[PDB]
Amino acid sequence: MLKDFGKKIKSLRLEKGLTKEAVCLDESQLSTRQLTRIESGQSTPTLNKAVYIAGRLGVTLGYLTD
Amino acid sequence: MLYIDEFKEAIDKGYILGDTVAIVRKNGKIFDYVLPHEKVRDDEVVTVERVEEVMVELDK
Amino acid sequence: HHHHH
Repeated sequence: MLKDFGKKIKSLRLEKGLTKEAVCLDESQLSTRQLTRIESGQSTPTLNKAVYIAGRLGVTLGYLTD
Repeated sequence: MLYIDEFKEAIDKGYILGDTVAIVRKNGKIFDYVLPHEKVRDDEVVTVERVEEVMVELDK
Repeated sequence: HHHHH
């Protein structure tokens, strides 16, 4: 379940000193807009985006689940 | 990539209002939407498209 | 339903 995903990924990103743009890399898999929507809870994370983000932040997806 | 569920949620939550919406395409494929308050970079290609036609295309 | 509501 991914209801608290946005807050956790924002915390971990800020911890690692990364901007949203750095997480999104070439934006081929994730736009900065989409990451912003997930972090604020505007958009529910989908599986492909959640797994991409977890990998970019260096953790298994299980670190970020509810 | 834009999931049909993501688009439908943006409509349900009242972020995508009205009959048309701004769309970013990459490699011919729908890649994202753009809300009025959001920004796009210079290399992103934005088109105004009909909400119902975007839904058709995403449902495929 | 709609945001902020």
